[PDB]
Amino acid sequence: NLPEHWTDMNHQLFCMVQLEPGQSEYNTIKDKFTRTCSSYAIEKIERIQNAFLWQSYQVKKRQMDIKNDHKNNERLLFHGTDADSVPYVNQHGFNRSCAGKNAVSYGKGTYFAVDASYSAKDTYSKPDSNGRKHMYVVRVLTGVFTKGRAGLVTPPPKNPHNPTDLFDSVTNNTRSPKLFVVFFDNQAYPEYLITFTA
Amino acid sequence: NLPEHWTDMNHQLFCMVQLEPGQSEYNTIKDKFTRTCSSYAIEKIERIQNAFLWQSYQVKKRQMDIKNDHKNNERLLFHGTDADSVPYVNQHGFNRSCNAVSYGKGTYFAVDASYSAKDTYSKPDSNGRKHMYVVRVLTGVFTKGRAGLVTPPPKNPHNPTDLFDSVTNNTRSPKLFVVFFDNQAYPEYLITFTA
Ligand SMILES: COc1cccc2sc3nncn3c12
Repeated sequence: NLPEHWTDMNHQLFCMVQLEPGQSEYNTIKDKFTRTCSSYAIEKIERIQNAFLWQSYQVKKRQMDIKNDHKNNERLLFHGTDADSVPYVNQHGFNRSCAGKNAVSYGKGTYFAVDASYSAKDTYSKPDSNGRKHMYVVRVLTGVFTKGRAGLVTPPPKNPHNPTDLFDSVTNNTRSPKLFVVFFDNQAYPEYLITFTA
Repeated sequence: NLPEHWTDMNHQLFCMVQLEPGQSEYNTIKDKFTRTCSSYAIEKIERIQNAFLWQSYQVKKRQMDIKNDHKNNERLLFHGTDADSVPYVNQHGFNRSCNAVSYGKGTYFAVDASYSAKDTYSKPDSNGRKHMYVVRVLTGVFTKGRAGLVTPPPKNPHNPTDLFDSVTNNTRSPKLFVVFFDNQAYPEYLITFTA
């Protein structure tokens, strides 16, 4: 069930794997980051191998793939974090109950950015005592989405006369999405941790 | 991998199945309720057949069975719901983001049906009908809760990310459990009843 490219974790359930510059895997993430964060410098990129988070995420993805009509349900997005949160996210993923209020709120959930520049703001990727900033690269089940609203604690219904049939996520703008908000556990898999500095 | 006791769903993924009174399954669930709620009249008991919620719950159960290195992680508990919330719970299960919550900001489950039978939880609808779930809950290894928790405490603060599975009001004689994650609770039956 675990991806074949992962390092052997010899019965362990969790490993952070340091990537090598020059490998396609490192270079693709560096390029995705530098597209909007060219003024910052990457210290390192770690692949997050969390068996339990992966299993629960892949179950949710299979369900969304069944429910939705041949939709690309998954986007690769960014999430800036403070150093104090990194151990919890690595082990347990993204908990909406711990999320800050966003400067522009489209609901009470976990926020993910299309552009690394957004997540690179000190408000999200707070510099630690050594000047290191931390950003996850995250597989997010955006599914079918609509423009969010500050009051939401779950995604809104697609149809007001069927209140239980929900959008998968919300966004700031359906025409030009720059952020997505998810409201359920195991809808986002933290795949890489970028450590970076000015 | 849907349970044998489920009945065929004609290739659908969600069904509420009304149980036949006086058959073994109805009798078992009725007895669990009447242990503390024998003064309440049961209108019906429905089996909740939600393939997606069951899948996600069974994955969490398998994980908790590995993590705890032992397999007594599940309890059968009660939860009272207002009528307006029953369709959401049937389809999406319990949501901590949706009464006093003095043991933490999670989903609450009662050991005794009598606790969930309070009108503050199982709010009577226009017709006096009250609604209570019988819930499979992954209580796992638990500790005493306290106000304002957003996750269970660590089992050892040397390792702040290795958490208890749930919290309770009283570890020696628990009457309520709180879980803080989606898919730690599977709503298995819905009881419709009157005072
Ligand atoms: C203390 O118990 C609850 C606190 C908050 C909500 C509920 S819904 C329910 N059903 N049985 C008990 N509860 C509770």
